[PDB]
Amino acid sequence: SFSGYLKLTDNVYIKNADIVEEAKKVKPTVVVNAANVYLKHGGGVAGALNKATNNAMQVESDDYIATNGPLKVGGSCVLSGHNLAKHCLHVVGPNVNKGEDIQLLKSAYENFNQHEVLLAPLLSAGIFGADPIHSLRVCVDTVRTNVYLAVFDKNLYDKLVSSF
Ligand SMILES: CC(C)[C@H](CO)Nc1ncnc2[nH]ccc12
Repeated sequence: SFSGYLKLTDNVYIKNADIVEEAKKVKPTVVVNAANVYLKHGGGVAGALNKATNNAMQVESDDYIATNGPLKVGGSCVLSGHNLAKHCLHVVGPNVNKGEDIQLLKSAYENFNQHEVLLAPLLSAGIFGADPIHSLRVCVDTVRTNVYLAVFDKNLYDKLVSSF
């Protein structure tokens, strides 16, 4: 079902696309959200995915937090994918702008190994403040399952590919 991706490794693929638009087109088994520990989906990938669900992702997430408490940085939970995917894997990468340990980025990507194929963004990059070139390297060196990476910014996509 994935189309137009550039192969980077045996198991990692990349495309210049909004992950929301790719999810609407493909309806993958799993879409990854770039979540925070409170599952407050305000902006970046999380705010865009939640808006595409008409806020249903946020209502589900608030019930999850009321029952279970916050996630750990480096942790994840599986919730519904609503109209975008069968499931959403909410993964918390460290937020560099909040001073979180960047070594937790490898722990964050290890969550992907529980799923055979995923549509995903680069964890900890974008509004989370980490270097996206570093995030792509940790992804390729950590994830063993099949990952389709969507990168919205064209200038960044070209830099990620040309420096790989
Ligand atoms: C995470 C970051 C490197 C990347 C830079 O374009 N942001 C995104 N990538 C893919 N789909 C997106 N929708 C909303 C944001 C967003």
